[PDB]
Amino acid sequence: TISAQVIDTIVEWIDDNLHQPLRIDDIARHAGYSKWHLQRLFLQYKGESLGRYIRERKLLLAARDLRDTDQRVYDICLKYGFDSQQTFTVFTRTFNQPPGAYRKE
DNA sequence: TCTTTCTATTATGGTCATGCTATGGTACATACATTCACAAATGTATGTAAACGTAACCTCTGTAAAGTCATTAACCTATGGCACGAAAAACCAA
Repeated sequence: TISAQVIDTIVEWIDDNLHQPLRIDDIARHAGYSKWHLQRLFLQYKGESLGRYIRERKLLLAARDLRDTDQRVYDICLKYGFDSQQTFTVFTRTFNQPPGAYRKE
């Protein structure tokens, strides 16, 4: 029990939520835990900054949609959180693996 | 040895219930005691005082437990400072 069961709710919010980005103000509210209700968790349970963990989660989620043989490549990053194609093109810094070649795999 | 013509007790119901009640007389004289009904006195009786004790009973000071508020410092919004991870510019390979 950390901050009255915030771990059991963060995962549910990440699962249920739409492609809306996750920031301090966005998740600070209906979360039931403010900035410090999340800082301790991100420091202890995860040990990684939000901008990298969210990007990794989006990449792991899109790894299946890229294999689902979808022709609308521009909408793949949009349906998962990346509001722009250039920002998602994160993939170069993470995998150094072609968008298209991976999409071909 | 046996069936008719006489001499005497049982029997047939109560339910719905009725008024107004007696009917003739036929001797006294002594007698002695049981019983009812009142005088008057006893005896236990009832109702009026007076003494002790606690049914107590409020009053007040001390012991005790319960709400609250002096400390003091634990954490917690702030402030400043330094990594950190994203986003765009740049340049190289094909």
